[PDB]
This record gives sequence, C-alpha cells and structure tokens, in this order.
Amino acid sequence: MERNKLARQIIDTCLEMTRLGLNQGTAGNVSVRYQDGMLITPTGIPYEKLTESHIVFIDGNGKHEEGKLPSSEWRFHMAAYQSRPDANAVVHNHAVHCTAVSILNRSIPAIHYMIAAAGGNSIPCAPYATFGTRELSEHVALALKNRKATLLQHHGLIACEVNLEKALWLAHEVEVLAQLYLTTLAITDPVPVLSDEEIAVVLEKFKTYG
Amino acid sequence: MERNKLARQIIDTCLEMTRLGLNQGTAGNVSVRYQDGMLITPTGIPYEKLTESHIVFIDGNGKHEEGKLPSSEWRFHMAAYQSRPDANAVVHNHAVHCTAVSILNRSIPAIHYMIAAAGGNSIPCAPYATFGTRELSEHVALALKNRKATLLQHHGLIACEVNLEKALWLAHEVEVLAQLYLTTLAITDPVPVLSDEEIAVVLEKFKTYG
Amino acid sequence: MERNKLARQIIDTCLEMTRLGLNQGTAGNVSVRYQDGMLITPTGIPYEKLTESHIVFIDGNGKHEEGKLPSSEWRFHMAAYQSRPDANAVVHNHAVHCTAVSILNRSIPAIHYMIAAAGGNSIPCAPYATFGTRELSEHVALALKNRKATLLQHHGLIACEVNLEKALWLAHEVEVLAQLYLTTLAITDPVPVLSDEEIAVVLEKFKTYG
Amino acid sequence: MERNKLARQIIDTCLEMTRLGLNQGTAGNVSVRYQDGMLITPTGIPYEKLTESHIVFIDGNGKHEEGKLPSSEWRFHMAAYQSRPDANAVVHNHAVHCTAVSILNRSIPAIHYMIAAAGGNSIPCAPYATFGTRELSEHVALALKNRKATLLQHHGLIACEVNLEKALWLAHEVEVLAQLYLTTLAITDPVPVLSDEEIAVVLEKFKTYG
Ligand SMILES: [Co+2]
Ligand SMILES: [Co+2]
Ligand SMILES: [Co+2]
Ligand SMILES: [Co+2]
Repeated sequence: MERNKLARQIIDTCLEMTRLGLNQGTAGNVSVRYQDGMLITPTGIPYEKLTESHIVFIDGNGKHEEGKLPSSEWRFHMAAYQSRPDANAVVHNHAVHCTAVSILNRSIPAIHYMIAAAGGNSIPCAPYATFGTRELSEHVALALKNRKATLLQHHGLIACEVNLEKALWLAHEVEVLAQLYLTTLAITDPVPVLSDEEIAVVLEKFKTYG
Repeated sequence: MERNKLARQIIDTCLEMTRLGLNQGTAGNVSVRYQDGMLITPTGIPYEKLTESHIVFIDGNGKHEEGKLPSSEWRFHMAAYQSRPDANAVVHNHAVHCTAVSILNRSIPAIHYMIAAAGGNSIPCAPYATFGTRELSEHVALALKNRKATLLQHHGLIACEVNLEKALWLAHEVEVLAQLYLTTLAITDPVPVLSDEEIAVVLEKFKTYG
Repeated sequence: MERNKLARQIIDTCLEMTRLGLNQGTAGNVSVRYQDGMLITPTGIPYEKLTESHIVFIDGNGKHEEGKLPSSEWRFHMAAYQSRPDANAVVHNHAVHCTAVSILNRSIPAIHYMIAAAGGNSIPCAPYATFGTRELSEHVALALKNRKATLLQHHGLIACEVNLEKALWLAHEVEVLAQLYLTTLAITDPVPVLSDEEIAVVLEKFKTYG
Repeated sequence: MERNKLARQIIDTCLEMTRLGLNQGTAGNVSVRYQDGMLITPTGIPYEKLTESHIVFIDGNGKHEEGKLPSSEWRFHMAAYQSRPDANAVVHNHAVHCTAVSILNRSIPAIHYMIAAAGGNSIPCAPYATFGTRELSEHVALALKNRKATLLQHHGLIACEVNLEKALWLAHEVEVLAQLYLTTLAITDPVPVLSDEEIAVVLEKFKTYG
C-alpha cells in the first residue's frame, strides 16, 4: 500500500483495459482510494507514456497536487467514493456497447445470471449532464447507491469494486452484458429475461460462495 | 497421461480459449476424464495465475482434493462424462454469440454444413436452471445424449470431445455458427437452411473421411 | 520458384490468414499452381503444426503424392486453375461475414468502389452442392469465369490471383465488403449502390493505374 | 522536423492505424505538411515493407519526386491542406463502420458528446465522386471548411489535425462514433441525440480545457 506500488497498478489497469478493448478513443480514467482522497490518472497523457510520477493525488477537499492536472472526469470518481464507502477503486470508460445502450437510455435487464455481479437485477443508466459537472456527479452517486456499475446516458460506464482487479473485471463483464443486450434487441423487443425470484436465488448463491 | 502433463494441457486450453475470444468475463472452466473422475480448473483463480498445482481432482463420488476448491460449475462436467462415455474432455464458456442465441432460447438450425461436426442437424439449447444445481445437470445430460455441444439458456455453452484440442475446436466452431445465425436473423426470419437429407450426406461423408 | 520456397509461402499465408481473422473454425486451404498441377495444404493438420514437408503435390490428373492427404476441398482448387489460366494461387476460407451473405444466397452489389478489384460490379454467390463434389466444382468454375472471387452458398469464399499475396489481399477485401453489406442491410433494404457506369469508370481507372 | 524523422512518424502511423483496425483492405494513406507541399506514403507498397526512403515529397504545384509514385489518393490530401491552413497532418482510411454510414450517405448526428472533437454537432458525409478526381477534391474541401473529419460517400474517411498523433486519434474516435450510430440505428430510427445547446456547452468547455 505504498503510493508507487498503487501508481503502477493504476497504470497496469489502463494498459490491460486497453488490451480488453474497453479503452477506445483513449477516454478512460482509473483511481484508487488513498489516504483522505484518491490517486487518479492525469489528463492529457496517452496511457503508454505514463510513469508512476504522472499519477495525481487529490485530497478530500477536491484540491490536487501542485503542478499536476488530474483527469478531466475526476469529480465523479470522488462522488463514487463518497457514495459507496466500501469502494476502493473506480474504473471509468467509454466502451462501445455500454455506450450504445446508454444512448438508447435503457437499463440492462436480467438477460443473463451474471447481472447479479453488479448487485441486483439490472445495470441502470443515469441521466445525462455535462461532463465534469456537479449535476453529473449527483446522478452518478444516486445510481451507485444500490449497484456497483452504472451506464451514463450519451457517455459511457462507471464501475467500482474493492480493488482494481475486480473493478476492471466488473467493467469488462458489463460490456459483455451490454453487447448481449444490443445483439438480441436487434432481433426481438423486448428481450426475454429471468424473473426477480430467479435473480434472488443467484444473489443469495453468490453471497454464499464468493 | 501423467497428471502434471494433463494439468498443463488444461491450462494451455484456458489460455488459448482466451486468445480466441471465448473467455470473456473470464467465466470458463475446462476438465478432462482422469482415473475414476476428472481433473478440472479451480474456482477463484484468474487463468494467468494458474500453475499445475492448482488443478483439482474430483473422484466419481463428487468428492474433491482436500484444500482445493474446484470450479463452481463442476457438477455438469461430471454430468457430461456420465452421459457421454466417449467424452474425454469438456470445455464450458460464456462466449457472447452462443449466449445471445441462448437468451432467445432457440436452437441453431442447419445454416451451414459444419453444423454436422456436433453430430446432427442442430445445436440445441437446454432450458435454464440455476448454475451448480442438479436440475441444470439433468437438462445438460439430456441435451448431450445425441449432440456433442449444447447452448444453455441465459447462460452459455458446453462442448465435449475425445481430447482437449478437439473440444476447444468444437466450442470455437459453435461460436462461429452462433455469430452467423444472429447476423442473418437480424436481416431475415427465418434463416434459410439446408435440408435434413443434405445434412444426412455430410454426416455420412464426415464418417467416411474424418 | 523452388518447391520448398513455395511451401513456406503457402504456410505464411495460412498464418497470416489466421492473423487477419479469416481462418475461423480453422477451415481454410491454400494452393499455388506448380508444374502440371498444384501444391496445396494437407488435410488433418492445424496450421501451427505445419512444416514444408506437409505440403502436398497433386498433378493434373488428380493424383496426389503418396503417403500424403491433401485438403478435403482440393477439387475446387483444381477447378479454379482450369477455369482461370491466369490464376496462380487460390485461397479458400469460411470467413464469417462472407459466409452470412452466402447463407442469404445474395451476391454483393456495388456498395463500394473497391468491388472492382474482383473484376466487375459484384461478388457472386455460387449455388450450394456438397463439399468435395464435382457438382460443387462446376458451380465454382462457372462463377469464376468473369470474377476472381465468389461466395459459395451455405459455405464460404474462394478468391484467386496471380500470387499468394494478392489472393490473400482480395479475400480480405471481400470479407470487408461482406461486413459492410450485412451492416447496412440490417438498417435498410435494398442498400444504395453505385451505378454500372460509375463502376465502368473505376474499372477503366484500375486498368490504367494498377 | 527533419524529413527522415517525419518519414518515420508517417510509417509509425500506418502501423499503428493497422493495429487499431482502421487499416482494413490496406487502403489508407497518411501525409504531413512539409515545406511548400507534403510528404505522403507511396502507392503500391504494403505498409510493412515501408522504409523512410519510400516516402514521397509532392510540392505545392502537384509535382512529385522523380522515380517515386505517391498514393493514388494524394489529390485530396492537397485539398485538405489548402482548405484548412491549420492542418499539419492528414489520415485517410476505409475503416468499416465509417464506410457503412457513408454508404447510407448520412451524417453522424450528436449521439455522444465526443462528437465535439471534430468541431461541431456532426460528422458530415461528402457526396461521391471517382477517387483521384478534382471533383472529389472539391467535395472534400467544402466538407472540411467547418469540420476536421468527414465521411466520403461509398468510400471512407478523411481526418485532419495539427500533428499525426491527434489526426490518428480523431480518425479512431470517428470510427467509434460510427459504430455507435450503426448499432443503435438497427434498433431505433431516429437515434436520440443531444441538443444543439448541449453541444454548444461541450464545445465551449473543450475550448476552455484542451
Ligand atoms: Co467519460
Ligand atoms: Co457457466
Ligand atoms: Co470450405
Ligand atoms: Co480512399
């Protein structure tokens, strides 16, 4: 839990996120909870030019390290941390499938049992607001109250977890769910879904096993 | 046929499965028939952290090696082995295209002659049941009676063969067939198919040649 | 133009074909014109296990090297060579997009000016016949009379050129055209096309430049 | 700003463009503003065979280096430079998604806030004209007057920026926007969009921040 070791992980996540195809238009940003604020990726630096020294610390008051510019989307990383105390890492991206569903402003219903990984029977879509604004931050905080991931209308996705590895994994899983929903929707509307009781059993089962 | 050599192959299949794009949401599991039970991948370990020592042995009674947790989906790997005696390896995954067709709960009809590789004129879809349950196991055993691969409703795919290489190959082929069917279905419903007689000739021909 | 040097190229094409995503379900086969027949890939050997010694020679009478099994689809490689004297290499595959269009049994019309690379204002689709048969061979020979590539109904694609590099390039280009057509067709039917006169000018222009 | 250093960058862009999946059918061409004309990729040489010596200089009169053949599409690279004085690099390709939208001859409306990166509330589609002609050049110059990227009907995409890195980045971003639009269009027509005022705020915000 040394800063430089947290800085590397953040960087490895950016690289890996790219490897998985979630980092298109190189618009993602990643952060972790640290001290009284967070460590986040900087604005204006393509992932492959990133070194541990580029990682920016932002305290709990919204004040950042001198001489360093944090991601232009840092504000909702702070909203996520304040909304979900258990969240230790946040991954945001503009993955294509998640984004297309968010353009239709639809939530992703229970078309697959893995939807329980985000905490319930759906992946919500928070209403649109200009990036970097406090109003966008509010919509995000409200959607994450009972879910670990949310689509953001005409924008992309935010997923949070207890560490970077799980957060990355969740984000990747929502992208798959997103592609599954668009694919079936083009054939039939609405898409068949699993019932609320059936999702209740899977949730209980995930609580049991891990 | 030494355990450690079987353990490596299992691992190479996981890696290769990932390379082919079948391992999204890192949800797959692979096993081989061994002694009176099987060797299978463990639960809770991302494929790249896998070493031969992580591979778990489960006997014919459903009892596993002490201190090791087998895949959460092991039960249907055992059902596959007991349903198809000739099966020596099983590959399961949540490949996107196969899954979307399974969400529509449709079987894949004869839109291409390679559909004969699974044993007939279709790839069935077994009804949904909670993962890890005996009821899911039953539906699987019944679908594999006359086919080597089956879709699992709102879940994914199970393919079995005489060795890991062929099982992996079959799984990959069903994914292609799955993508071909979704693509055409979005344009026309129903999708033109080859007749039962025509599939009868290809099957005979595959019996002849190999 | 030594056999072993032709054998390597064939192998590099298989690898590269795979790299481009045309070799799914590992069903492709590649050949070149050699002496009085051709050199072709063997049946039953996954591309990465291929060595120059696995390449099989088939004379003009349809008789192959002793102890070696040529691709199960060799017959139409011979039909292509006898139909188009100028053809020196043939590439066949079951690329997904080309195959989906072939399942709809539609020819690809002039939706893009690069369609002129195959010789006219379309990529035809030859009617279906069991693989490896003389009747399939006839349909292929007839479609290649005025085009360098053709879709094969419920099967895949055959593209021929003056060398392996161009043949591979053409095959790749038809796959792109195929994906472009399916994508637009799902939105609008029929898809807008360029006129015959406009394709006449591009053809003349390609004759001029190269 | 030495020619050989500009030549390498051009080459790295071709490689990277390919890596991103924009270079299908190997039809792209890239140039930079240099002296009184430009440096551009040559015609007839697959990207991996490219060396700095293959890069061709074309002066402001349309006259090129002796013994070297520039891209067959150089003319609109010159039109782009003369239309947008601030443009220092041009990237052209036949990316699949951009091309499909261009086949429908539709402009890409404001379905995502990143559309502001091209300069306004849309990505236009310039009418079709035979490649390499002065009439095609006119349509391009006119579309780039108020935008940095444009689709070209039944053809592909042209994106310009202040350096190769940003031009490549823009091209990649339009491809993502293109895929987002086709995906949603197959489900609903028309696709919901952000208002002109909302795009006005994002533009102002990008002016502010960078
Ligand atoms: Co964002
Ligand atoms: Co499963
Ligand atoms: Co074939
Ligand atoms: Co062009």
